[PDB]
Amino acid sequence: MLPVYQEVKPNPLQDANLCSRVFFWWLNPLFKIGHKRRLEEDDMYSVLPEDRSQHLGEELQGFWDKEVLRAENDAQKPSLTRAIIKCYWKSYLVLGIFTLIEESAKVIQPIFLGKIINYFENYDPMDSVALNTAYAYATVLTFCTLILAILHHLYFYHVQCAGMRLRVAMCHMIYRKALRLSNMAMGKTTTGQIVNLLSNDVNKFDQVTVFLHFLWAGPLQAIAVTALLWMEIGISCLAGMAVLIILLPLQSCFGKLFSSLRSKTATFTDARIRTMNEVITGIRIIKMYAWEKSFSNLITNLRKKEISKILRSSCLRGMNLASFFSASKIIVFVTFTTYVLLGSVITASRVFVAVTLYGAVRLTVTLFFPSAIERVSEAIVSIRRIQTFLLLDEISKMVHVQDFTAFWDKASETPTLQGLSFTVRPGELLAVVGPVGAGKSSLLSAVLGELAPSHGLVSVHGRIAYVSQQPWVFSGTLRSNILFGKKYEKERYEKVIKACALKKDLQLLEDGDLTVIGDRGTTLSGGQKARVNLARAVYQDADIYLLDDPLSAVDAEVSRHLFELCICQILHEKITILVTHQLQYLKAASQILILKDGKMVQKGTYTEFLKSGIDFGSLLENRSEGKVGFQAYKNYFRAGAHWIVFIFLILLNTAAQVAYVLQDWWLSYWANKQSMLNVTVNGGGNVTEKLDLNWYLGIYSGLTVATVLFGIARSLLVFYVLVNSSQTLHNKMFESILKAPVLFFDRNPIGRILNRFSKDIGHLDDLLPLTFLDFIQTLLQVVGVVSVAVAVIPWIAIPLVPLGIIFIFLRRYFLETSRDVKRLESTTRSPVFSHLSSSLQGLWTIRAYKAEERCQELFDAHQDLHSEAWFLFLTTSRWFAVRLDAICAMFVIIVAFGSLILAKTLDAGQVGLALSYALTLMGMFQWCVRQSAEVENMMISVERVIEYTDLEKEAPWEYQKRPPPAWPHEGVIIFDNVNFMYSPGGPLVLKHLTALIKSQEKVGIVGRTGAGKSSLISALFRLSEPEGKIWIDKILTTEIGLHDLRKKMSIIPQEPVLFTGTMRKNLDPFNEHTDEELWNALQEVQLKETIEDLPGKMDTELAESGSNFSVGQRQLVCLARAILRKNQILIIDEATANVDPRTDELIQKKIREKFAHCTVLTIAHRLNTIIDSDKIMVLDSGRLKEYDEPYVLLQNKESLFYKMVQQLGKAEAAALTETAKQVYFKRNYP
Repeated sequence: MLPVYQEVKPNPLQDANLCSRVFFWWLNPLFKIGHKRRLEEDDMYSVLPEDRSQHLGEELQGFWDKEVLRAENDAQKPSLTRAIIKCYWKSYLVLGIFTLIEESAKVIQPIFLGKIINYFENYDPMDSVALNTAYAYATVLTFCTLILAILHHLYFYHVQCAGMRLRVAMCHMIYRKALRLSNMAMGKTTTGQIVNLLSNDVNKFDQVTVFLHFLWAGPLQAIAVTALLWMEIGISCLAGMAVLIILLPLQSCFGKLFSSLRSKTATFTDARIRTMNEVITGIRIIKMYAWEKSFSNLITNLRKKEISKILRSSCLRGMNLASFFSASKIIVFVTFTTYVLLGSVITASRVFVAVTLYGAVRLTVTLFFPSAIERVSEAIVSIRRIQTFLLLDEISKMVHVQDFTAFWDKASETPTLQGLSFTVRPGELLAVVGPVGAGKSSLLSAVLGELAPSHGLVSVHGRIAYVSQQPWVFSGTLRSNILFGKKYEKERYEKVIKACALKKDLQLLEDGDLTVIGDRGTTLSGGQKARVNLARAVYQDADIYLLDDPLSAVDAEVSRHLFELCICQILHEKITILVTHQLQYLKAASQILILKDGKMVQKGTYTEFLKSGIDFGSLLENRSEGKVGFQAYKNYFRAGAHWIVFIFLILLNTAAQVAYVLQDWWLSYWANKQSMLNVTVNGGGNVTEKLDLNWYLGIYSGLTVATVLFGIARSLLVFYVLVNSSQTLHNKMFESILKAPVLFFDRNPIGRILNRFSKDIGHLDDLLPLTFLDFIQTLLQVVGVVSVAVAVIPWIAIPLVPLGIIFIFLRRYFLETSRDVKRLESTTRSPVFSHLSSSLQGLWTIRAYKAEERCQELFDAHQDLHSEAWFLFLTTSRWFAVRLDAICAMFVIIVAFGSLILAKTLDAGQVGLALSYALTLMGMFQWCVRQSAEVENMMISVERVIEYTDLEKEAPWEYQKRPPPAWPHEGVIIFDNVNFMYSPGGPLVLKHLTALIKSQEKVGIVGRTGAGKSSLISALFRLSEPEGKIWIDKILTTEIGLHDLRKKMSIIPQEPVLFTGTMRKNLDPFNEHTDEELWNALQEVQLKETIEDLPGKMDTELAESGSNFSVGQRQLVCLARAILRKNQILIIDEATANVDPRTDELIQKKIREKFAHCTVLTIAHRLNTIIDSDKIMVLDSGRLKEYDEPYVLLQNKESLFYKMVQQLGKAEAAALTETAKQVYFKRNYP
């Protein structure tokens, strides 16, 4: 067993100094390794000693127990939030200092910002003290900016680590509680609920803690900024705050309407997904019946009904995004309108201070406060659910019981066990026999201690062992699973692999027992899984042995062999509680137990039971490597929009960005003009040239409404174009799949296409447009900020190209490792849920061996691996974000220094606008980067959608040579050296066929299942194009598609499919027939009386897959459709597989009397289907060596037909022979 840690692993986080921990300078070797090669699971870093799952789980369980004791002492209900607070309040209260520090920094950041702009208003080139004060203010501003950019990310990393620790401890507590759940709790709760719990609810703890401190810091910063505005500009700040407050209910109603429309379109989305699943499940049947037209029509109707609500929700989302983007501009415009209308003056410093403060407050109130409230609500819901789950009912040599009265359900008055008495002695074997539901498993659980004895006593001696009915294998190698934690014994292993037939599994598996097999048993079938479970059970060498039907998944020979090799040879000196329903395994068992609904009448030896006269018979995915190519982006745009449309969209986005920039540009120009006029009227001026308020206010309002309309229009256009592109791609994929051959459906399973139609379409409809629009908006904002900084100071463009190159190289070098880290996290998250499901499905045998500590340690190791992956992901993201913020702070420093150096050629408004636009790059840059990353990650679905739109379609449905309304008249079949391949250039089975079918002659074809019948049904149905020359009605068949080829089909599959809808659609989707014809077709097959019970006897909504109907009823529905189609071809394939023999006789006589006027080609699945056939085709291994009348070929003794007539039974063969002679006489000599 390899340890969790080998010789000391490089984990510099434990030995990092302050400068290395705050700057994340310790992630260099990991990135250097991940850049040159691929990161595996062994290349990860171990978590901190305080980050282990065991310690956190134990401390949280102790805190929860203390809280429960305190609540019980005060007669109150126990709560989980109080325990969580009391446990993690020491590590969270100290985190509030960094939050307050960063909030105070963000608040004082515009103060020094305006202090810098204030230096240029009264600027004097002969003043050195003023220049020194401005330089000191700029230095303090850059110091605060760096403090923010570094400490905020450090605090984010710390909060993420704390949330990961909390989630790990919660998962540990839930796993510990799951191991102590009683029988009532296991009956009232399913494993799917716990799976969804650990999948969704515990994951909310990593997001609520991020915005947990924003519940008070948000309002604190808001009040501080409001006081600063009241001190700076005065009462004019009330209008902006009023608009910012009234924006909250508007956003709430917008989100409510968006959720309503999302549910409305998700209903139709689920309906269309179910319809597509039903279509793909029976795509062969659809291609046979040639019902592609009506199916495509209804699918397009559903797609349009869904896309209507999709476009509505997209329009509402675009309006919401435009309002969120223009909220700052609207607030600034209203505030400054109220400020100028009062009779004041406009200065650059106060204007830019107010603009920055309004932007910061809008961001905090519209991005942090609602998200924080939602995360807190989700965390409260998850905590309440976990607490309710933690409040379930917990559980508290000879074996004999007396008057054992136990109740599995106390609500039911009937007892499951009553008057039980049995004795086991060393040497005898107590075997329990009886019908199902008698209570064998109940007694087994009562012996183990699970079933609480309501009346009686429990007397068990020795160790406890149990074998569940379902084989339970946990994570790790098969050897570790068999050993169960004990020492590896040699002779025990050889005896258990020679007794229970495990040497076979050893010689067929990859590496014997050293194979690392995960959960779910994906590499082992049921029999070998039960055998390995029995091997693990017997390996423990316990005293008692409770096996519950482990020899049921093994054939009789091997089961009896393993039984006589292990049970009656090694388990003879130990205690064994045997329970089987077989009467042959009771020979060596000198004690047989019988039950009457859980009661004892008599117990004795098997011979004594034969003396009493008891009869047992009366009781019995090629992902894109790196960045997706430009072809996907080119096809995603041109399919839904034209070149002129893309040009107009680009021009609209450009005009919107230009207006957004020119708003602040005109504000700065107004401030500069006001300052100049003030100077010229107060600097010794005799004239009073007051600024025209009407002109400037009109221009400002026009620019505001223009940029608002531009944002709204560009958002609506982007959303509409992307929705239309997604709809066109979906329609193209659907039309390509409708015309794709069945060969494409044979390789790709139904689940794959279901995934393509569910996850890719939903992403392209809901998440991809919003993500792409957000990325475009943020990139345009960054471009506008850069353009403003360049226009103000033209010297910033020189150190800008190296900065961009460094940023691109850094992004590539980070993503090259982040992709592998995310892949590792994705492949390590699932084993946790797999181990949870495995431990929940086998809780009985887990609690039987009293080894729950081993399962707890395994779950702790899995959670530690998942936490290592999550910690690696968090550290990579934080290392990238810190570098991005450092680049942004360096750019801000360069801007602030070049603005102060070139003070003689820069006005106050220009430097103010530059330093205000530069301060918004922080956060916006990382948001743009993450949006581009999400776009590149969402673009893989576009390639998967396009991959299906360029599939090799089959022959077209209709050619220019249309068949006459009489063709085919008869349809004689002629074979001339035909073949069959699954695909052009594949395997070869069918070869050298020849035959002759007369006009309107009922013939039968017989083939051996697996050795001549598969190719038979594949060449008769012609699923894949067979390379051969077959002729129908003296004309070739490979001249038309599947429309005029298999429309004469009456398919009989293993499970007759039934499309969801009305009976009129299921029997005539094109409405080509009338109602009386439908009624006659229903009555001729004896289906009218069973359907007249429903109210809508003609137009009822049938359930999915025909749940209200039986397999015989669906077969009769198919026969009714066939007789209504009025065709001259009848096919039958394995009718007697899972049908009621009475219904088999009914459908047989029906097709005998009714279908007695056309050509019949019965594929002989059984020897009783070709009785009335005249010609018999005996295909063997794809070759037709026997083709003549049945009697002429039965005259041959060595003919395989006569042989396979015999093996079904001697009397059966004689009956077949005599009825064949009878029908031959009736057909020839009446």
